[PDB]
Amino acid sequence: MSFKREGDDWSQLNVLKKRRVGDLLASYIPEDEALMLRDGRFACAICPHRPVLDTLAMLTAHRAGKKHLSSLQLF
RNA sequence: AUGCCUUAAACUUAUGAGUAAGGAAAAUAACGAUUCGGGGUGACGCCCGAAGAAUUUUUGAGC
Ligand SMILES: [Zn+2]
Repeated sequence: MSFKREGDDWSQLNVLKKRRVGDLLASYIPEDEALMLRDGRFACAICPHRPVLDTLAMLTAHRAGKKHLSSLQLF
């Protein structure tokens, strides 16, 4: 398996996929807007009640939503 | 972070069937009908019912 690679570890590949999705989506979120918690979750720092969201995919989908946009323009 | 060849590949980016139970967002429905009685609740929530002409000035007691 050294000379030509054999097989693939689909669980670790899925871990890598989660990292690459995270890096991609994170580069479009400015550093003030998102606060990363101790366990790897994310809070929205715009919205006054700080909702906490499990992934960066959910944080991006939240930042699309109308509650966030209304809370955004006040800040 | 170097140019070219058939975007170099006429290669693939897979992840079964169910049981029971939670968390978070998106989306979406409403705002003031006042008091009284009853249901409910630790308490509110909530729910069910009922209802500008009259003594100090400008619409005259004046003739
Ligand atoms: Zn937000």
